[PDB]
Amino acid sequence: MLMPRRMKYRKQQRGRLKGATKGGDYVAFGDYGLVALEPAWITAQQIEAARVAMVRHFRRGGKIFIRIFPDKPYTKKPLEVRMGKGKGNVEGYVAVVKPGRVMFEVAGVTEEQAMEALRIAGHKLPIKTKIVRRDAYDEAQ
Amino acid sequence: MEYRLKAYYREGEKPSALRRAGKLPGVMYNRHLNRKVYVDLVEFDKVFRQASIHHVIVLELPDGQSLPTLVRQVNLDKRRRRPEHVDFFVLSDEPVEMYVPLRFVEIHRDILVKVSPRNIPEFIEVDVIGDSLHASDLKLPPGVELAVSPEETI
Amino acid sequence: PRLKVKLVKSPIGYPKDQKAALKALGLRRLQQERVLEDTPAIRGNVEKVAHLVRVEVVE
Amino acid sequence: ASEVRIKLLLECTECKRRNYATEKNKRNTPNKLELRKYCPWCRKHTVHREVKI
Amino acid sequence: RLTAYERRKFRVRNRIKRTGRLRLSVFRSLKHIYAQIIDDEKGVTLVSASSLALKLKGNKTEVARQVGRALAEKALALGIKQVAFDRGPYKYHGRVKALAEGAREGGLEF
Amino acid sequence: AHKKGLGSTRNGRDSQAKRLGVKRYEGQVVRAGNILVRQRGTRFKPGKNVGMGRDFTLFALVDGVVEFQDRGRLGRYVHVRPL
RNA sequence: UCCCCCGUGCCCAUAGCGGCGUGGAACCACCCGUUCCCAUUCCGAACACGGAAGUGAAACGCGCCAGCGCCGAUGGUACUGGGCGGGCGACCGCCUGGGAGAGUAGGUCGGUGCGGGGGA
RNA sequence: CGAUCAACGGAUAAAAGUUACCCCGGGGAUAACAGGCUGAUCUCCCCCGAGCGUCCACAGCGGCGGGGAGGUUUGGCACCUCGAUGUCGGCUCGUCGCAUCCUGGGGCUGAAGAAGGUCCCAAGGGUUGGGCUGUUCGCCCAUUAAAGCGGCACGCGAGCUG
RNA sequence: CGCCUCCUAAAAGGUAACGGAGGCGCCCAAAGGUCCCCUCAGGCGGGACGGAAAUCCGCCGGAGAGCGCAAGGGUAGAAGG
RNA sequence: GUGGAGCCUGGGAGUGAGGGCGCGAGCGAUAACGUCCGCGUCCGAGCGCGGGAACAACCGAGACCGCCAGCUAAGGCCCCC
Ligand SMILES: [Mg+2]
Ligand SMILES: [Mg+2]
Ligand SMILES: [Mg+2]
Ligand SMILES: [Mg+2]
Ligand SMILES: [Mg+2]
Ligand SMILES: [Mg+2]
Ligand SMILES: [Mg+2]
Ligand SMILES: [Mg+2]
Ligand SMILES: [Mg+2]
Ligand SMILES: [Mg+2]
Ligand SMILES: [Mg+2]
Ligand SMILES: [Mg+2]
Ligand SMILES: [Mg+2]
Ligand SMILES: [Mg+2]
Ligand SMILES: [Mg+2]
Ligand SMILES: [Mg+2]
Ligand SMILES: [Mg+2]
Ligand SMILES: [Mg+2]
Ligand SMILES: [Mg+2]
Ligand SMILES: [Mg+2]
Ligand SMILES: [Mg+2]
Ligand SMILES: [Mg+2]
Ligand SMILES: [Mg+2]
Ligand SMILES: [Mg+2]
Ligand SMILES: [Mg+2]
Ligand SMILES: [Mg+2]
Ligand SMILES: [Mg+2]
Ligand SMILES: [Mg+2]
Ligand SMILES: [Mg+2]
Ligand SMILES: [Mg+2]
Ligand SMILES: [Mg+2]
Ligand SMILES: [Mg+2]
Ligand SMILES: [Mg+2]
Ligand SMILES: [Mg+2]
Ligand SMILES: [Mg+2]
Ligand SMILES: [Mg+2]
Ligand SMILES: [Mg+2]
Ligand SMILES: [Mg+2]
Ligand SMILES: [Mg+2]
Ligand SMILES: [Mg+2]
Ligand SMILES: [Mg+2]
Ligand SMILES: [Mg+2]
Ligand SMILES: [Mg+2]
Ligand SMILES: [Mg+2]
Ligand SMILES: [Mg+2]
Ligand SMILES: [Mg+2]
Ligand SMILES: [Mg+2]
Ligand SMILES: [Mg+2]
Ligand SMILES: [Mg+2]
Ligand SMILES: [Mg+2]
Ligand SMILES: [Mg+2]
Ligand SMILES: [Mg+2]
Ligand SMILES: [Mg+2]
Ligand SMILES: [Mg+2]
Ligand SMILES: [Mg+2]
Ligand SMILES: [Mg+2]
Ligand SMILES: [Mg+2]
Ligand SMILES: [Mg+2]
Ligand SMILES: [Mg+2]
Ligand SMILES: [Mg+2]
Ligand SMILES: [Mg+2]
Ligand SMILES: [Mg+2]
Ligand SMILES: [Mg+2]
Ligand SMILES: [Mg+2]
Ligand SMILES: [Mg+2]
Ligand SMILES: [Mg+2]
Ligand SMILES: [Mg+2]
Ligand SMILES: [Mg+2]
Ligand SMILES: [Mg+2]
Ligand SMILES: [Mg+2]
Ligand SMILES: [Mg+2]
Ligand SMILES: [Mg+2]
Ligand SMILES: [Mg+2]
Ligand SMILES: [Mg+2]
Ligand SMILES: [Mg+2]
Ligand SMILES: [Mg+2]
Ligand SMILES: [Mg+2]
Ligand SMILES: [Mg+2]
Ligand SMILES: [Mg+2]
Ligand SMILES: [Mg+2]
Ligand SMILES: [Mg+2]
Ligand SMILES: [Mg+2]
Ligand SMILES: [Mg+2]
Ligand SMILES: [Mg+2]
Ligand SMILES: [Mg+2]
Ligand SMILES: [Mg+2]
Ligand SMILES: [Mg+2]
Ligand SMILES: [Mg+2]
Ligand SMILES: [Mg+2]
Ligand SMILES: [Mg+2]
Ligand SMILES: [Mg+2]
Ligand SMILES: [Mg+2]
Ligand SMILES: [Mg+2]
Ligand SMILES: [Mg+2]
Ligand SMILES: [Mg+2]
Ligand SMILES: [Mg+2]
Ligand SMILES: [Mg+2]
Ligand SMILES: [Mg+2]
Ligand SMILES: [Mg+2]
Ligand SMILES: [Mg+2]
Ligand SMILES: [Mg+2]
Ligand SMILES: [Mg+2]
Ligand SMILES: [Mg+2]
Ligand SMILES: [Mg+2]
Ligand SMILES: [Mg+2]
Ligand SMILES: [Mg+2]
Ligand SMILES: [Mg+2]
Ligand SMILES: [Mg+2]
Ligand SMILES: [Mg+2]
Ligand SMILES: [Mg+2]
Ligand SMILES: [Mg+2]
Ligand SMILES: [Mg+2]
Ligand SMILES: [Mg+2]
Ligand SMILES: [Mg+2]
Ligand SMILES: [Mg+2]
Ligand SMILES: [Mg+2]
Ligand SMILES: [Mg+2]
Ligand SMILES: [Mg+2]
Ligand SMILES: [Mg+2]
Ligand SMILES: [Mg+2]
Ligand SMILES: [Mg+2]
Ligand SMILES: [Mg+2]
Ligand SMILES: [Mg+2]
Ligand SMILES: [Mg+2]
Ligand SMILES: [Mg+2]
Ligand SMILES: [Mg+2]
Ligand SMILES: [Mg+2]
Ligand SMILES: [Mg+2]
Ligand SMILES: [Mg+2]
Ligand SMILES: [Mg+2]
Ligand SMILES: [Mg+2]
Ligand SMILES: [Mg+2]
Ligand SMILES: [Mg+2]
Ligand SMILES: [Mg+2]
Ligand SMILES: [Mg+2]
Ligand SMILES: [Mg+2]
Ligand SMILES: [Mg+2]
Ligand SMILES: [Mg+2]
Ligand SMILES: [Mg+2]
Ligand SMILES: [Mg+2]
Ligand SMILES: [Mg+2]
Ligand SMILES: [Mg+2]
Ligand SMILES: [Mg+2]
Ligand SMILES: [Mg+2]
Ligand SMILES: [Mg+2]
Ligand SMILES: [Mg+2]
Ligand SMILES: [Mg+2]
Ligand SMILES: [Mg+2]
Ligand SMILES: [Mg+2]
Ligand SMILES: [Mg+2]
Ligand SMILES: [Mg+2]
Ligand SMILES: [Mg+2]
Ligand SMILES: [Mg+2]
Ligand SMILES: [Mg+2]
Ligand SMILES: [Mg+2]
Ligand SMILES: [Mg+2]
Ligand SMILES: [Mg+2]
Ligand SMILES: [Mg+2]
Ligand SMILES: [Mg+2]
Ligand SMILES: [Mg+2]
Ligand SMILES: [Mg+2]
Ligand SMILES: [Mg+2]
Ligand SMILES: [Mg+2]
Ligand SMILES: [Mg+2]
Ligand SMILES: [Mg+2]
Ligand SMILES: [Mg+2]
Ligand SMILES: [Mg+2]
Ligand SMILES: [Mg+2]
Ligand SMILES: [Mg+2]
Ligand SMILES: [Mg+2]
Ligand SMILES: [Mg+2]
Ligand SMILES: [Mg+2]
Ligand SMILES: [Mg+2]
Ligand SMILES: [Mg+2]
Ligand SMILES: [Mg+2]
Ligand SMILES: [Mg+2]
Ligand SMILES: [Mg+2]
Ligand SMILES: [Mg+2]
Ligand SMILES: [Mg+2]
Ligand SMILES: [Mg+2]
Ligand SMILES: [Mg+2]
Ligand SMILES: [Mg+2]
Ligand SMILES: [Mg+2]
Ligand SMILES: [Mg+2]
Ligand SMILES: [Mg+2]
Ligand SMILES: [Mg+2]
Ligand SMILES: [Mg+2]
Ligand SMILES: [Mg+2]
Ligand SMILES: [Mg+2]
Ligand SMILES: [Mg+2]
Ligand SMILES: [Mg+2]
Ligand SMILES: [Mg+2]
Ligand SMILES: [Mg+2]
Ligand SMILES: [Mg+2]
Ligand SMILES: [Mg+2]
Ligand SMILES: [Mg+2]
Ligand SMILES: [Mg+2]
Ligand SMILES: [Mg+2]
Ligand SMILES: [Mg+2]
Ligand SMILES: [Mg+2]
Ligand SMILES: [Mg+2]
Ligand SMILES: [Mg+2]
Ligand SMILES: [Mg+2]
Ligand SMILES: [Mg+2]
Ligand SMILES: [Mg+2]
Ligand SMILES: [Mg+2]
Ligand SMILES: [Mg+2]
Ligand SMILES: [Mg+2]
Ligand SMILES: [Mg+2]
Ligand SMILES: [Mg+2]
Ligand SMILES: [Mg+2]
Ligand SMILES: [Mg+2]
Ligand SMILES: [Mg+2]
Ligand SMILES: [Mg+2]
Ligand SMILES: [Mg+2]
Ligand SMILES: [Mg+2]
Ligand SMILES: [Mg+2]
Ligand SMILES: [Mg+2]
Ligand SMILES: [Mg+2]
Ligand SMILES: [Mg+2]
Ligand SMILES: [Zn+2]
Repeated sequence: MLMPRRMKYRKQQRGRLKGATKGGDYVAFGDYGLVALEPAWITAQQIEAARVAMVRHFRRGGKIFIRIFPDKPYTKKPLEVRMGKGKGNVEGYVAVVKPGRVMFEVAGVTEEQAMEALRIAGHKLPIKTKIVRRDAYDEAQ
Repeated sequence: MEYRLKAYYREGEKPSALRRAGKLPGVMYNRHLNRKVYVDLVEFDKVFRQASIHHVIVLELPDGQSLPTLVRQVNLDKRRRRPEHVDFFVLSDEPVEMYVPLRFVEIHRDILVKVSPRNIPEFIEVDVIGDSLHASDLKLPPGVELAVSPEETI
Repeated sequence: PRLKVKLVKSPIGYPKDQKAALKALGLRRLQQERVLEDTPAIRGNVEKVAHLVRVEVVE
Repeated sequence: ASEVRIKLLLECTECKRRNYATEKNKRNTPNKLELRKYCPWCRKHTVHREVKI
Repeated sequence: RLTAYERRKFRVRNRIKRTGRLRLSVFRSLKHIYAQIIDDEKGVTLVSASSLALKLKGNKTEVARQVGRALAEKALALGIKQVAFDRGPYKYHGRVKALAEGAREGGLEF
Repeated sequence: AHKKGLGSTRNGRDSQAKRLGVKRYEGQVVRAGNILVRQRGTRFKPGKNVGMGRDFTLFALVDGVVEFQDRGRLGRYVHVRPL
């Protein structure tokens, strides 16, 4: 599963989640993409689940681009503890994801293969999504 | 190549009022002019999807001028995935840099070219996974110069 | 010219700098009208509480 | 200060009065310190010698 | 990229200009030696001298002392007495020293 | 009522705030000795009629008016202009 | 007053890197020497002194070039002081004032003060 | 000059434990019961359709992930109550919810019949006697149409038990 | 449990939690004063033993080295040698 | 800018359990009528008044007394009203 190999600091303060995505809003590599409509902390498990779903639909074929990376350490205290006594341990990693971000792209595949694969992937995601196709607006960026 | 697009001058209309009015705020510039313009949004959409920064669009400003432009920038509203501003580069004889498509006989869909507006080609043809060549070995029709370092993989 | 200023909305619940602005202008009670000079420094306090107040240009 | 870095007084060698307080590392600097310093009593500069504090 | 020459010249000039005095700046070529007393607050040279202007020749050192007296002579005329010596990139020695000794001999205060 | 044992944090220390920064701004009247800038290193440099103490503190040498000057690659200086 | 050079400032790369061209009468440099002053953790390389046969090769000065560097609009956007709404929220929207960063067009192979030598 | 007066503005020069034999002054400023808020955990219900099911994604299943509901678990928080809101279980007496254990009505079935599986509707009524343990629960015995799950201050000690 | 550095800290200062990370309880007789001089790391090419790295030479290199020890600030027009 | 403004000297205090809400963060689980700070507000002390079915802190608004007079604010105008 994805996660940083090394890190300066083990624990980050919690995000804010305002504003449209900072970058990565245009299709950059493949033909079709999957776009976030709402903000969220997308976990590494969600990503890995959306990715495998698109592989088993492409039956090992095509290309898959994952343009979000879970770099934000996610912390949780052990069950039933009281508050305080310092920050909980790192239990996972999320990628901050805001409306307009292209999270995944595909190519090497028919339009029907890609639209379905991207549809299945969005069901693995804790947010609403939208499938896009590489336009000239994309190539002008 | 090539296309035509009605374009009207603006001065103090709010871009929000124009956008709400189904139009696209824009600007027109070169070494000699700078004008605030607006195109009708739906009209621009059907031209740019075909013309797409590679091909010439002639703007028909109401004052009779037909200025030949290349789209040089399109800022999008990242939430809605809708264009919200256009930079029309008024073409005149001086040599410009632009992106020319590549059609093969596949990394780069196009390539950056230094050319005179007269010599603006439609194609740059290529040849015959996993193998690849570089822009060094490339066609270069009359008037066009590889506007990168040939270290680029294609 | 001068500015006739009517306080038509209560400062209660608004920040203290806005309450102080009303005091600089001498507006103490609701519906109170005051005609002050149209100077830039009086105008700055009128604009500060413009959501509380109704302004008219006079003479 | 420490066991090897000891405090010490500087005694005017001409009127015997201790005039300054300082330190040294007695391992790095075993010899007694000798430094010219102004003596307020002799109202003049004079050789000063380390003594035990 | 600075050379040791430029680093030296900045190093001594920075220290002089902190004191606020008029700067007796000395430049020494392989043939000639030049002096000009400088106001760094106004950016104006107040008085100058040189073997090239005085058309002197002979022993470079003996000539260096001469421009020193010549620079002093004209300096006292305009009221300038106190001054700070600027050896720039030069060691305080020989030709520069002789010009320095000359200026004092003529009455400049440094 | 079960109460789960808790560990502890190895952190929780911070040092006193040092109140650093500029103490007299451009155009203010100051007296010789007035502190002008508290700083670590030479974030600002002593200009005309300004001294610098062992902890880089900038202070006025004459009565007068503070002036700032941004000399680019030469650095930011604080001056005191005589009255 | 104008051109060249020398010295010294100021703006702090629109002033830099690189490529090229150019200058020795004067000025500057290299250079000729190492007796003398002075000098090398060794070295006359440096620092220094005494010189004037040579060369602008190096350095420096002046030009031309936009490859790199550096500067950089306009327009649009983000954000936001103040004023208002919306959503269970995560968060979003309006009015008014302010308004980036990136990027596009484009610009740049410096500009200027004071003194000195020379020239017309 | 003599301070790990380091509990570092440093009570004495000089100091540890225990109390279920305990006492008083106070606190719901603060824990344990119950409630409340929350819902991580808990119980239940959905979305996706990778696979299983000889064949066949969906009879019966549902990888990896996603969305909720409920408020019976453990808790989190500490808001009424410490000038007292008695605290487990049982017995007695009910009453309610339905996410239904049985009985009634259905659809689908990998439904021949009989018997089952799964889901839908349905809370009218019913939902046994014992062995063990304080037990709740659970396991066991013998039956049964069935031997349901939860709420009512873990319903009910000015009703009993202890 | 006192002290230092960074963040949290909302572009003056200050700002909390059993919030996120480190350090101090020394040291130096020069590692102090002043004067004079010098300029790093690293990259590449060259050189017996000699290596990734000893010392030597050339070129490039504005500071990414160094400044006793944490961190931050500062700094070669020196605070570094 | 003449205000229950400000500055100086002195007498008398009380307070050193806050709370809700908006915004900004940390802790928590992008939980809590949760906790901890920052800016602001209100309740506290305005449990006086109107609106919000009822309701400290949401909206409206700062109650000196009297009137069987008029205008408005939020919010309302089918009946309870
Ligand atoms: Mg947080
Ligand atoms: Mg961020
Ligand atoms: Mg999560
Ligand atoms: Mg977390
Ligand atoms: Mg945690
Ligand atoms: Mg904690
Ligand atoms: Mg994003
Ligand atoms: Mg989804
Ligand atoms: Mg489509
Ligand atoms: Mg599109
Ligand atoms: Mg971009
Ligand atoms: Mg037409
Ligand atoms: Mg469109
Ligand atoms: Mg381009
Ligand atoms: Mg109001
Ligand atoms: Mg209000
Ligand atoms: Mg209001
Ligand atoms: Mg308000
Ligand atoms: Mg307001
Ligand atoms: Mg204010
Ligand atoms: Mg009133
Ligand atoms: Mg009134
Ligand atoms: Mg204001
Ligand atoms: Mg010592
Ligand atoms: Mg005495
Ligand atoms: Mg001793
Ligand atoms: Mg002579
Ligand atoms: Mg001479
Ligand atoms: Mg000099
Ligand atoms: Mg409990
Ligand atoms: Mg508990
Ligand atoms: Mg319990
Ligand atoms: Mg610890
Ligand atoms: Mg703290
Ligand atoms: Mg502090
Ligand atoms: Mg603090
Ligand atoms: Mg701090
Ligand atoms: Mg400051
Ligand atoms: Mg000092
Ligand atoms: Mg100024
Ligand atoms: Mg000045
Ligand atoms: Mg003249
Ligand atoms: Mg020059
Ligand atoms: Mg000049
Ligand atoms: Mg070149
Ligand atoms: Mg030549
Ligand atoms: Mg040249
Ligand atoms: Mg010559
Ligand atoms: Mg010649
Ligand atoms: Mg000799
Ligand atoms: Mg040359
Ligand atoms: Mg360029
Ligand atoms: Mg800039
Ligand atoms: Mg820019
Ligand atoms: Mg702008
Ligand atoms: Mg926006
Ligand atoms: Mg705004
Ligand atoms: Mg703000
Ligand atoms: Mg403000
Ligand atoms: Mg706002
Ligand atoms: Mg709301
Ligand atoms: Mg939610
Ligand atoms: Mg907004
Ligand atoms: Mg917005
Ligand atoms: Mg705005
Ligand atoms: Mg605006
Ligand atoms: Mg900009
Ligand atoms: Mg533009
Ligand atoms: Mg360009
Ligand atoms: Mg350009
Ligand atoms: Mg040019
Ligand atoms: Mg240039
Ligand atoms: Mg020029
Ligand atoms: Mg110049
Ligand atoms: Mg000047
Ligand atoms: Mg001149
Ligand atoms: Mg002349
Ligand atoms: Mg001249
Ligand atoms: Mg102790
Ligand atoms: Mg003690
Ligand atoms: Mg203590
Ligand atoms: Mg203290
Ligand atoms: Mg004691
Ligand atoms: Mg004792
Ligand atoms: Mg004790
Ligand atoms: Mg014991
Ligand atoms: Mg006892
Ligand atoms: Mg006992
Ligand atoms: Mg007891
Ligand atoms: Mg006993
Ligand atoms: Mg007894
Ligand atoms: Mg007894
Ligand atoms: Mg007793
Ligand atoms: Mg007793
Ligand atoms: Mg008792
Ligand atoms: Mg008793
Ligand atoms: Mg008692
Ligand atoms: Mg009592
Ligand atoms: Mg009490
Ligand atoms: Mg309580
Ligand atoms: Mg307490
Ligand atoms: Mg209480
Ligand atoms: Mg309790
Ligand atoms: Mg309890
Ligand atoms: Mg309790
Ligand atoms: Mg109870
Ligand atoms: Mg409880
Ligand atoms: Mg209760
Ligand atoms: Mg809930
Ligand atoms: Mg729930
Ligand atoms: Mg849950
Ligand atoms: Mg459901
Ligand atoms: Mg199969
Ligand atoms: Mg089947
Ligand atoms: Mg599952
Ligand atoms: Mg969920
Ligand atoms: Mg839920
Ligand atoms: Mg769930
Ligand atoms: Mg409950
Ligand atoms: Mg409960
Ligand atoms: Mg509920
Ligand atoms: Mg338990
Ligand atoms: Mg509970
Ligand atoms: Mg509390
Ligand atoms: Mg109690
Ligand atoms: Mg009682
Ligand atoms: Mg009672
Ligand atoms: Mg009682
Ligand atoms: Mg009672
Ligand atoms: Mg019985
Ligand atoms: Mg029951
Ligand atoms: Mg049912
Ligand atoms: Mg049945
Ligand atoms: Mg049936
Ligand atoms: Mg059935
Ligand atoms: Mg059968
Ligand atoms: Mg049957
Ligand atoms: Mg069914
Ligand atoms: Mg029933
Ligand atoms: Mg029943
Ligand atoms: Mg028996
Ligand atoms: Mg029994
Ligand atoms: Mg039992
Ligand atoms: Mg049991
Ligand atoms: Mg049975
Ligand atoms: Mg049966
Ligand atoms: Mg039984
Ligand atoms: Mg029950
Ligand atoms: Mg029951
Ligand atoms: Mg209950
Ligand atoms: Mg319970
Ligand atoms: Mg129980
Ligand atoms: Mg219990
Ligand atoms: Mg009970
Ligand atoms: Mg009971
Ligand atoms: Mg009883
Ligand atoms: Mg009982
Ligand atoms: Mg009872
Ligand atoms: Mg009772
Ligand atoms: Mg009772
Ligand atoms: Mg008993
Ligand atoms: Mg303390
Ligand atoms: Mg301490
Ligand atoms: Mg601050
Ligand atoms: Mg800070
Ligand atoms: Mg202060
Ligand atoms: Mg506090
Ligand atoms: Mg730590
Ligand atoms: Mg420690
Ligand atoms: Mg010594
Ligand atoms: Mg040191
Ligand atoms: Mg020394
Ligand atoms: Mg080698
Ligand atoms: Mg070697
Ligand atoms: Mg080191
Ligand atoms: Mg260390
Ligand atoms: Mg450094
Ligand atoms: Mg008052
Ligand atoms: Mg008062
Ligand atoms: Mg007062
Ligand atoms: Mg006061
Ligand atoms: Mg007073
Ligand atoms: Mg007083
Ligand atoms: Mg009294
Ligand atoms: Mg008190
Ligand atoms: Mg207290
Ligand atoms: Mg308060
Ligand atoms: Mg508080
Ligand atoms: Mg508190
Ligand atoms: Mg609160
Ligand atoms: Mg309340
Ligand atoms: Mg709140
Ligand atoms: Mg709000
Ligand atoms: Mg924070
Ligand atoms: Mg949750
Ligand atoms: Mg609270
Ligand atoms: Mg809250
Ligand atoms: Mg909170
Ligand atoms: Mg508050
Ligand atoms: Mg109120
Ligand atoms: Mg009330
Ligand atoms: Mg009440
Ligand atoms: Mg009250
Ligand atoms: Mg009310
Ligand atoms: Mg009401
Ligand atoms: Mg209500
Ligand atoms: Mg209420
Ligand atoms: Mg009230
Ligand atoms: Mg309110
Ligand atoms: Mg309102
Ligand atoms: Mg009021
Ligand atoms: Mg009143
Ligand atoms: Mg009232
Ligand atoms: Mg009144
Ligand atoms: Mg009316
Ligand atoms: Mg109304
Ligand atoms: Mg009605
Ligand atoms: Mg009624
Ligand atoms: Mg009614
Ligand atoms: Mg009516
Ligand atoms: Zn003595």
